Amino acid sequence: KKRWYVVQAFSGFEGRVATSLREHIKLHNMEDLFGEVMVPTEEVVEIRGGQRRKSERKFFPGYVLVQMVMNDASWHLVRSVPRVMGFIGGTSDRPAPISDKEVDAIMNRLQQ
Amino acid sequence: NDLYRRVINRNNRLKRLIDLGAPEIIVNNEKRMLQESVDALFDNGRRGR
Amino acid sequence: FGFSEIMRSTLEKDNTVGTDEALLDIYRKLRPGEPPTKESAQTLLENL
Amino acid sequence: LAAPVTHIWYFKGVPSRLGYLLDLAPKDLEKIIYFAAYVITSVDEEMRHNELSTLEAEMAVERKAVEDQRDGELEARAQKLEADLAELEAEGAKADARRKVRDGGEREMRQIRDRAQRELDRLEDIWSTFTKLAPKQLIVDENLYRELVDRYGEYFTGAMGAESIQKLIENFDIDAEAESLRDVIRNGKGQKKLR
DNA sequence: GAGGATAAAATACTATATCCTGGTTAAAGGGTTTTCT
DNA sequence: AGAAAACCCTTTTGTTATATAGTATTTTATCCTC
Repeated sequence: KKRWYVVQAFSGFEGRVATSLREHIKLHNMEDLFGEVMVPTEEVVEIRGGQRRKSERKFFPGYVLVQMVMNDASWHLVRSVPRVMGFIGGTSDRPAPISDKEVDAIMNRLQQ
Repeated sequence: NDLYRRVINRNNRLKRLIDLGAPEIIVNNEKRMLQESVDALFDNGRRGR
Repeated sequence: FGFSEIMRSTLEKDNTVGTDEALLDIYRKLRPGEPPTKESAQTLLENL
Repeated sequence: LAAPVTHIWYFKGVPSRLGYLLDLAPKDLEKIIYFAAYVITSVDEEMRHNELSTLEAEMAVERKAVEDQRDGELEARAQKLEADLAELEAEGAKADARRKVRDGGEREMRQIRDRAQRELDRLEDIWSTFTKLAPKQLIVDENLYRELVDRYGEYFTGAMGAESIQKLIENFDIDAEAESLRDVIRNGKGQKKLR
């Protein structure tokens, strides 16, 4: 089961992180392990100088959600990519998976 | 001034994340960052880098 | 290294089996708090 | 602040003055305060005794049910082994195929037995943790706490971070601790008395 | 064989005169906006 | 309408530490006992 996990990344730069993660999973071609990497991004509006204008905010700002089965090879692969500090979890030896209820919540919001 | 700036930034971010709703893990990490910021404010260099 | 008592004594008390366990133990000290694996350990040791 | 924060002076400076008040080693505080492990703030009681008898019965039921399911799985594996034997004896296949299929079957049976043993051991460990759950106990291995809370969501409260230490301090009388320490000073002797 | 108690080592913190003058004090990258062609 | 120069924000491998002397508190390792 591809339980979702969260990997931290440097502030600002996030898209390069996900793209390089995709490229690196291509490199070692462990496609049967990595399923999906997404950086949720809601679109909102603000009035700048008395004019309605758009804006793009990434809730959960600074982290990247990724699918990954818990193999140490996958662990090294994820930790290896540039600009990826580490796994936010219950301990270093094995990260912690976000519960299905939270992923359901983010899916509902991203849909909305 | 810089240390207070860091603390205020992190406090605002955590307040937003709590109000908007988020999984426990992200909130816990943000609280850790707040704890480290305050520790640095009161005594810089006592724990860690 | 058969001409000194110190080397033989160290050989007797090593507690390291084969070669892989040696690399994993080296990994456990060079870089703590990681999942030890032979490939990464060898790569890091060579690169150092 | 949107969440409680601990004052570094009373936590890091040697001797750790929070460590003495709560009777916790400095490493445990280093963990709980930096969100690296859970701590049992308050654990329920004599309600335990009754619910403990009832839950011993319930856990016996659960263990028997899981063992029955695993036994059914082993019976299915035995049926697979019988089918393998039928294939072996039906047509002409010498020692090679016989040994291959028998090794596979015995490996599968041993794996099923190991899984059963590990699950039963996990449940027994859960029972031990429950029957020996007291405050100021660190529950590392997040999955273990998640299992404990999902199964027995009552009978204790567990937290993690500064607010957990705040809760511990709130549920802490200052007179009983002083009485106990004075008793130990009078009688203890040794490093126990020294501490 | 298992548990408790004591040395050992291993880390953590603290301190190490008085006075004066001279040069510097942020960069670098990403994202966004306006003017010129 | 596209390109180039000018705003506004953010944030800062393990480096290199040639230390001593003293004390005080936590591991841990091993020895002694039951």
